[PDB]
Amino acid sequence: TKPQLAIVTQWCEGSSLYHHLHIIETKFEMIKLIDIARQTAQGMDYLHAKSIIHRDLKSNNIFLHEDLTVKIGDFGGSILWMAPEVIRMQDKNPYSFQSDVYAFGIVLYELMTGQLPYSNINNRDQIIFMVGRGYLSPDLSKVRSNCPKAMKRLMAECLKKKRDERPLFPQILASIELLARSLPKI
Amino acid sequence: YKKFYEAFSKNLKLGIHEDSTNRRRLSELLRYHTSQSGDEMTSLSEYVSRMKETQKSIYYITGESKEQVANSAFVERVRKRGFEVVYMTEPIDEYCVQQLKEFDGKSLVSVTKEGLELPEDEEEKKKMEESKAKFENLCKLMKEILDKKVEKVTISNRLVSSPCCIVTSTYGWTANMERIMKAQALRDNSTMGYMMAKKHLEINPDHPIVETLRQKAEADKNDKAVKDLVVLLFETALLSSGFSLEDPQTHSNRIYRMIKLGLGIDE
Amino acid sequence: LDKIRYESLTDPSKLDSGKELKIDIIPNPQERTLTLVDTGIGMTKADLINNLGTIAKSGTKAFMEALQAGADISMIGQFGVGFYSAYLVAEKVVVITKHNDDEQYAWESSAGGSFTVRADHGEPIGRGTKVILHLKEDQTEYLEERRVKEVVKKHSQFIGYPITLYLEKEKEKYIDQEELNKTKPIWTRNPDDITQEEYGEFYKSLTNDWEDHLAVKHFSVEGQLEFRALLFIPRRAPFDLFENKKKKNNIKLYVRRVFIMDSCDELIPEYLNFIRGVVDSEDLPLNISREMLQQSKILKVIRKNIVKKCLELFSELAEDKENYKKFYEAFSKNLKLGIHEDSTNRRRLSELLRYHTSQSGDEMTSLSEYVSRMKETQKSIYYITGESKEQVANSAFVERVRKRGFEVVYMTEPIDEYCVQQLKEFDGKSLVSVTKEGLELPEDEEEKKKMEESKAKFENLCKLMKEILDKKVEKVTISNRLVSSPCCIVTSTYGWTANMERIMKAQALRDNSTMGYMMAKKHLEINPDHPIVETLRQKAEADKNDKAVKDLVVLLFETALLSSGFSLEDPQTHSNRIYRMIKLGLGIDE
Amino acid sequence: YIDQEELNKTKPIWTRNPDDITQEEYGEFYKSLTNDWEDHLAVKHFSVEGQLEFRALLFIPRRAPFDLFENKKKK
Amino acid sequence: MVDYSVWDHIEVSDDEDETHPNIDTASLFRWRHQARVERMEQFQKEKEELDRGCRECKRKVAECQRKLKELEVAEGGKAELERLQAEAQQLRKEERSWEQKLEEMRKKEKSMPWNVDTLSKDGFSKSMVNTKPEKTEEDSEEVREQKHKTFVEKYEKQIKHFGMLRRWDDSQKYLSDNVHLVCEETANYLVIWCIDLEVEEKCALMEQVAHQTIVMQFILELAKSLKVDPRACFRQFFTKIKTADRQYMEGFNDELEAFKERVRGR
Ligand SMILES: Nc1ncnc2c1ncn2[C@@H]1O[C@H](COP(=O)(O)OP(=O)(O)OP(=O)(O)O)[C@@H](O)[C@H]1O
Repeated sequence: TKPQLAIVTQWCEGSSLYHHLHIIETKFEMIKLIDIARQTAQGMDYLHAKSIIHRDLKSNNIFLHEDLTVKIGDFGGSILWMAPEVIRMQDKNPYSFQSDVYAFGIVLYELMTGQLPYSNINNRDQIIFMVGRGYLSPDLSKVRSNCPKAMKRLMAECLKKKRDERPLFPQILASIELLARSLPKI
Repeated sequence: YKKFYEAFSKNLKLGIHEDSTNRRRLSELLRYHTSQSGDEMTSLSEYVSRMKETQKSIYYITGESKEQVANSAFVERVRKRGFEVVYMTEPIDEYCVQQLKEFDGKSLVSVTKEGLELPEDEEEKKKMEESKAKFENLCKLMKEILDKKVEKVTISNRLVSSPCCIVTSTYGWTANMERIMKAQALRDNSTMGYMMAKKHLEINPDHPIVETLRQKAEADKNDKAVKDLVVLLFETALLSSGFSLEDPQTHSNRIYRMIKLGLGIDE
Repeated sequence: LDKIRYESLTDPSKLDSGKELKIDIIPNPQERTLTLVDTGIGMTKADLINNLGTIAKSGTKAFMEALQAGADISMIGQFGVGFYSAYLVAEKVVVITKHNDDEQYAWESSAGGSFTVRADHGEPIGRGTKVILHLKEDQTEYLEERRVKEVVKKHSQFIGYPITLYLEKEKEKYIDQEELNKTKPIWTRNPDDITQEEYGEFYKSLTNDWEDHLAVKHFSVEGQLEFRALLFIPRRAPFDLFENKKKKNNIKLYVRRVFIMDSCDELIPEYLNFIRGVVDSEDLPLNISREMLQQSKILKVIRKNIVKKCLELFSELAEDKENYKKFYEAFSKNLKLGIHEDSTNRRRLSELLRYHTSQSGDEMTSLSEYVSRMKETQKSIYYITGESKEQVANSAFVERVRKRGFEVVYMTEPIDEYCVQQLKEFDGKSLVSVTKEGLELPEDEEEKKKMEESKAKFENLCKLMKEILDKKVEKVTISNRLVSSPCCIVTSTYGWTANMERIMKAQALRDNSTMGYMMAKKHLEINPDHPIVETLRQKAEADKNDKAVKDLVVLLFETALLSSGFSLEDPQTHSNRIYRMIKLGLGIDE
Repeated sequence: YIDQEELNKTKPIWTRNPDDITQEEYGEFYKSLTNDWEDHLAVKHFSVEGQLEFRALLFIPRRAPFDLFENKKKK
Repeated sequence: MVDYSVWDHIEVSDDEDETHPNIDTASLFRWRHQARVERMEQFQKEKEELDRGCRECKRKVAECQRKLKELEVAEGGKAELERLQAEAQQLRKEERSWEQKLEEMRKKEKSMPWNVDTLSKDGFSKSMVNTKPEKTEEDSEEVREQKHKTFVEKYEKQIKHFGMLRRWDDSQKYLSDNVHLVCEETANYLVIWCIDLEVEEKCALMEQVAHQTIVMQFILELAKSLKVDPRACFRQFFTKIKTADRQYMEGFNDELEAFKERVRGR
């Protein structure tokens, strides 16, 4: 004789991005991928402005929450996603913001293409030996058929040779937004 | 309206619960399935323009899935005459129904409660009154054997092709409501446990099984087979009504023993 | 009153006219008057002009500054524009005053641009000040008893002086009802002289309770931010603890014994709302209207301290194992809810959990005791979540682990799955469920070789089961956790378990477009020791595809689905199969 | 030097007469009020010229947000 | 006057009102805590370096004073004396600059602000357990008799004062202090009082007193069903009867009429 009132829930963890793009197919449309890229760029740009370094942003750190909302995390074969300057062993501090930019570019390339980088050679010691004394980067030919061209230029600018010519995050956000509000189909 | 209803259906059903001055003009916007439309949401206003003259109330069922309700034992007779029932498959429907009780000066009665009647001729009513005496001893026999697990075991007209079904009392939580309230967190279950879930039992005098049981039980009163038969019938009927068993292990073992008997292992 | 009290303690001669210290409120609903007689220090003509007739000027600050350096003085007020608030509900204000060494004077104002001060003759007042208000027309609600009682109770109840009323109840007499405040503050006094019963009497008159408390903490910090606290814990959880909606009024906040604001969405977290107390302080950056605190960050700092102290008490309350059963049987959900969402202090909150275990009849144990009595080679804890005490007692998964003398814990509650989803390790050991894709336990090599042979021994019926059941079970494998049951079903690593599905699907307010992605595939395990599987092997080898084999496979899978906590989608077909068998076994042909 | 006058570009629509606005302008205003990649579903625009004066503008999103049934999120 | 300039800088690591829609908190709090600890330890390293340098410099100054005193009697050391003087002057000026940096860095910690463990330090704390014997129930018959006589007499005078009214919130506070005081015996005497009022045939007083009585004995029936005293269960029924639903109201009216008919035939 004293009914009730409905009570809401609290929250629930969503599926990781690595599981989405390596264990299942889960193919979306171009607009959704651009939206996810813009969201992760915005999150990195906010973390950018208080001198906090993420220090690594592996794909399984990225969460696709309920509906579509990207969320970045720190919880934690991973010799692929550190900068070519990380392999060094001098001064014990080769880390700066350009390393996070490079790893964001790696995430973006995987998001556009959908395959693991360096799929030709599978040997961890060989890979690290070649990278630490080489200039070999994943080929840009493996792209989607209807991918834009400015995105390819941004990816080429993501990691050229050195930690001085990488672009800063606000430029990436502005370019991503400009391409986002210009893309009906191509 | 289809696109708007698919996404924001839950907020309307809270208005009938928490608001008390706008129920009349908000009850029109609800849209359910029905037993005549395959994939098309009808409405209560359209439903009231389709019932026969003799009909007097709205019939509804609170279930768990569309397919499970589509062939339930409760709606097996009310659909034979040609009447219409409306499906409600979501917890929020249960939460909202308890407040909405009137529509166009008409009452809503469920098909999963006690005291459900169909206005019809006195011929079949007299026939059922006559048959109400032939199944009198079995009433007290099963009442004793079930040992204060159910309160009343009488005869009534709700089924045509099912030997048993179970229904709840008039005032108290139904089966789906009980499941929903038991499942959730933050229960504060120090109170609710010893208050609700009153139950009754239902039988029909048409299936061969009940007639065979009666003809067997008139001869012997203390046989061992009747206990096994009534226990198995109660377990199966309790299973196929939305409830949850107290211990699945015993039922599973009974099924395994039955199969082993049917395939010859003995011992 | 405090000024005259302090001034008295040098020469009693200042108290030659009036020894008592009191405050009175006289309502009168015939000329609309709300007299507020007291017995303070008094005013002089000049001081009357420079205090009551100058906006933004206070005499309290001057008196405090002019008095030596350090004394037993703590007055309230430094702003100055506080008395004109009486014009909120007023039409005409009169003040009648007398000091010890002057004459009686009267001040009359009408909230305009002038005031009249004159010498007057009338009733001799000893040394106090009368403040007479002539109320307005539409605000004649403050001359009623209940409104005045409530307003005095809410704001000013801990003033250390006897506030009284002179109402007219039933000759019609003259009542002197003094019960306005009769609960003296208790956190100010020393903590070594208060003897329990005083704490209980204070608690019974704080929040409307018919019982006594269960614990008390009386700490205080010092430095720049200093306060005193009197945190409590009750006996029985109120029935509407999680009903929210109503503004929380469990922890207050005072500054010099005057109410300022109450809330517990920032002072304490959401899972510690069963605690009452007082957080009295001395000085803070207050607002112009004393109802809000600038620089809200301060409040957060306070929160930290309280939380720490609270947790300490809990650990101390575990010293005796007789009251802990009473506290843990009423406030168990809050601890797990806090464990779910708290990243700073969770290891300490993970040691207060009590569980049933499969070595103790009806006595709860802890995790530390479980770590104590492990075996040499045992790694990780074994847990299982269910719906009831005895449903989980005798199941199919446990029967092999319990047979080898290991230990398994039981969790029968809805929030336990939420707690387990977060806590993944205790004291360097892992938590592994007994219902997930073949948990591995230490074993002898000979049994491993026998299992290897048996894997090829039943290699054909295993694959023959696949095409009988279409997309449903992912694949079937031989498993070793069963000794007296034919088949079982388990979930996968990355996805919901059975109980998680049951709790989620019964949620009222949540979407429906996220079901498919997160639900996990199910695996079927067949026991190679029950003779039913042997007869199935014989039938499958003899015949490629028979109706009876199909019927047995479907019935077996359905029963296994029933017994593993899952929910069946079409119980009528199962009932029909049972009825078919029952008629096949009891006579009637059709 | 740079000239970024983009501090404000969106004009207040709700002060115009109801019948002099197209759907495209309503959609553009909805775009730069909440960051979304879709248009609206229905719009209402009225006023109360009584003793008290106020005019409102209310929309209906096309797709529900995920966190609209939480505990204490900043509404 | 009224200077609040000191409470104008506070840092809190776990702020729940500063987030971004793309950061899940949790990890952000750990980041902030670790950064604060690292900065604290860096400044502490610098400050301890300066402090121990000043201490060893004072020791070396004392040693140099001793050397000068021993050189007041001896002779020969001039180039070493000049080098020591120049080095000491440069060291003193750079240490003065470092000290200026130090009292600037204190104001810098006033800029990068206070933390939790600098504002206040602990004082005193005590705790009780209250291991009271929560089992106090007298003999049934004796308590019935004594409560009946004394308690029923006094609170029957009180119930005769109350019964002539029909107000609800007044009845709310009356039953509040009653459940503070009264027990089942007062309710039983209320029942017998309603019986004698039925005998006395006072229709309007019957209606009002019967309303109050059925409210109280429905409270009693709920108490019996829950096995909880009516001292503990009054507020929820009050708040559900002041905001009672129409169906609840008509059921209550039906129960009222049924009870009135039952008593009239009793
Ligand atoms: N009843 C009274 N008896 C004596 N002096 C009084 C009385 N009421 C007010 N005063 C005088 O009024 C002056 C302060 O008035 P006002 O209340 O406006 O300022 P305040 O004390 O700073 O404010 P408040 O304490 O209300 O925050 C003081 O000189 C005080 O002595």
